[PDB]
Amino acid sequence: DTATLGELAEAKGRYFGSATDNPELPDTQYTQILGSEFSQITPENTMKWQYTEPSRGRFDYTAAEEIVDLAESNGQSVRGHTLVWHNQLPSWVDDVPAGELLGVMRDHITHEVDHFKGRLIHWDVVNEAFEEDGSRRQSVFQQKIGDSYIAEAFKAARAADPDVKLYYNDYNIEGIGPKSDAVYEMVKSFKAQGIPIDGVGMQAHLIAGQVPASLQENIRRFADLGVDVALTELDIRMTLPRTAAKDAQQATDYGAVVEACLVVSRCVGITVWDYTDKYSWVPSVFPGQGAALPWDEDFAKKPAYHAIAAALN
Ligand SMILES: [Zn+2]
Ligand SMILES: [Zn+2]
Ligand SMILES: [Zn+2]
Ligand SMILES: [Zn+2]
Ligand SMILES: [Zn+2]
Ligand SMILES: [Zn+2]
Ligand SMILES: [Zn+2]
Repeated sequence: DTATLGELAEAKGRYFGSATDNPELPDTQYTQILGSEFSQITPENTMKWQYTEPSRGRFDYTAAEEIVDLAESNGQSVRGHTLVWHNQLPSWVDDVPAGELLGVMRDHITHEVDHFKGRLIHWDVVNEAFEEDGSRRQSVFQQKIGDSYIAEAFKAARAADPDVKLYYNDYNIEGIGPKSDAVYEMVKSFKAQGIPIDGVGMQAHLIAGQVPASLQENIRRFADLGVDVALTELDIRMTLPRTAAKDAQQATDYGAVVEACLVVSRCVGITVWDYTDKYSWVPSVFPGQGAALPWDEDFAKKPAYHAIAAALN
């Protein structure tokens, strides 16, 4: 036949998906590949707080519902993203009296998780809670609720949907270091205390030629703690413009990343943060960098695609 990345991954008990956003759905060529090549989908924005609860106590899931429906139409699983995060938070949240924030956070989590109960395989419950040195990011939740907010978020999520996998998500935690160590200690602490948590999501926003050599050992140590691991927002940015050499290095990196996951039985899957450079978020956030995805702006498969398919075997 000629298997797709999704089919190759599923053949080995894993999923290979892509994130997507509502503004992209009109792109026929884009949605065609999206629906056939991948086995999993992650809504890029519309499940975030700024969209789901734009005003206190008033919820809105219509936009996110469209992505979920699309995924279901193609027989693709869906990862919820994300419940608690310091970015893309409506302004009213900062005005909530400190003593009421915990209740508000739980409520937000309860409504959204309950609404999508039974339709998602995972939920990125808390996103980017740590600084590069391992200390806690001083978000409104950390400052007004305290260290326990993460644990409380996971408890609230579990209470609203007992079957969905609860994930802690963050970037720059692919290699063994200060940041991943902090996440490691938190997960270890959670397991010992009985705090529900089913997996760690490594966003994996990597830089070409700079993939952490300890990636595999890092994925395994988390797996050994009793949690699944998933590469949730994979992309490997390079300094523009691209060249044959840069594309080749990128391909080697994608291959290495994929095989590292296939080596650890509890690494359940990989999701690229969208699949074509045409819509990559990279250029707008990392000046001078881009071309971080397997498909270029004209939907041509890059050498990176070859490496991924080869790794998936
Ligand atoms: Zn086919
Ligand atoms: Zn996108
Ligand atoms: Zn609406
Ligand atoms: Zn629907
Ligand atoms: Zn260490
Ligand atoms: Zn091209
Ligand atoms: Zn090829």
